[PDB]
Amino acid sequence: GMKIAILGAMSEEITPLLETLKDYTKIEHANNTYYFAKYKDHELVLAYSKIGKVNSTLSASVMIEKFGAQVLLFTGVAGAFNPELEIGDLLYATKLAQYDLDITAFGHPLGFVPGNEIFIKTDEKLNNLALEVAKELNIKLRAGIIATGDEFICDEAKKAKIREIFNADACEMEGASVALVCDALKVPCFILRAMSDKAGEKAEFDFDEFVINSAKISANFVLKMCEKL
Amino acid sequence: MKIAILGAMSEEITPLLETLKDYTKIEHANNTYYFAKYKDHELVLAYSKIGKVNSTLSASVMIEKFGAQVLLFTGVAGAFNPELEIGDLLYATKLAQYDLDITAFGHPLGFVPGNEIFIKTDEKLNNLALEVAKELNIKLRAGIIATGDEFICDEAKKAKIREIFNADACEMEGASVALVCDALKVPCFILRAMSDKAGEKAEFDFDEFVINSAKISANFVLKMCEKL
Ligand SMILES: CSC[C@H]1CN(Cc2c[nH]c3c(N)ncnc23)C[C@@H]1O
Ligand SMILES: CSC[C@H]1CN(Cc2c[nH]c3c(N)ncnc23)C[C@@H]1O
Repeated sequence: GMKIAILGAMSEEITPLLETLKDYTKIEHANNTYYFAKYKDHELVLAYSKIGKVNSTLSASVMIEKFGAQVLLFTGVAGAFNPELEIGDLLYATKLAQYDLDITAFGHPLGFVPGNEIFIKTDEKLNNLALEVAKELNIKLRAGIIATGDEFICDEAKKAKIREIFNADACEMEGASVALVCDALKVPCFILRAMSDKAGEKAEFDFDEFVINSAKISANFVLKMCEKL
Repeated sequence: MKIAILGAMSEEITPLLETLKDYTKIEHANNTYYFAKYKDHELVLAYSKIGKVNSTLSASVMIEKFGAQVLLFTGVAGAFNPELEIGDLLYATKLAQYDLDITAFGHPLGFVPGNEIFIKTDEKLNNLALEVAKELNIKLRAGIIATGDEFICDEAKKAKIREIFNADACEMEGASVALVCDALKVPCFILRAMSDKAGEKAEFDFDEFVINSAKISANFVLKMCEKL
């Protein structure tokens, strides 16, 4: 069977999986811990990267280049931009951009550097698998664009600008970087986020209130996807 | 030992490929990685493409896939310290990500849990650079570099980042590369030659001086390879 990596950013996003698995082997590498487990006869490597683009890029690269993961599922929470999203709602990214990658001084569009794309796509077959799981389990699942950058967004004006430029439905600090790594290394990637907040005024309070539960929702979903891989 | 030499742009690495003359290349991770022998060292070289994610990926690939045991970063930067002139060399003692921001939760700018604000480079490589600078009569300054995913060309932003971090220069790849190297237990050296002063019209100075400043930095890191 295919070797699966499951990646989140924070302990809250991955600990629910570790608790469900119960039995696993911990390996210290890249100033972090990587967890190795067998789930319903699937070989898994799991980790939380620590927050942000650099940490999540490094973890995705380690999971693939060092440990040989063949498919990568990202699980965690996000800030909702689309007004139809509520706290706890699941969104998978069809494509992702880095909103804070800015060499626009040279005439490039926001989010662009030479040699790369503005938007990185996720894997079609994995996205269709997620739609099958959502139907099976009667779980509401939305498709959308995720905007990634190294700021916790809690500002209606910033939210509005990023939504306008990229038609983004949510924001977070790891998806586009993870997707870029997977695309570069020819590994199918799936990015799932459960909303923890609405990325506006007082979003830090909502994040703290809802991160634990929203993280569990996304974590459970990706574990169910593993069963179809 | 196996040595990685990494830049962000073609201009930062092509001067080394011209000097080395003979090299092989492998296509991997949506990039090209170059391989050559130099003074009893296998070198692996690349330009990452611009910014934090691209440079993180290349550093990780060079170490995890191609087995680099030391990494030298070479390229250009925007000067913040008023004593720096275009063309001057600066090596980083430590670096921060000025645009890594979870300050809503009370943390300082540049901090996320599990990491520190500043990431250090390797003391022994830095001391080797001082020896090379002494030997070659090259002026070399030590300082703090602030890294982020924006080209800085605004006097107010320059001043803010300089004040918060006491940064001597800015760029878009150093802190990320240094973090990867530190995490993977690989000694890292970050060298930059100034291409601009990161204020008004910095985009025009950058275009004018990138080629020459890139050559200055490149030459220096190759001289370091002789003493390793
Ligand atoms: C403690 S920093 C937030 C952590 C959880 N992440 C996802 C996220 C939820 N709400 C967000 C928002 N308003 N702005 C940016 N990111 C997010 C990213 C980071 O790992
Ligand atoms: C075409 S984008 C600029 C490329 C060269 N870089 C170093 C650099 C020089 N001057 C800088 C400045 N004012 N602001 C940020 N970065 C730099 C980073 C990027 O690879």
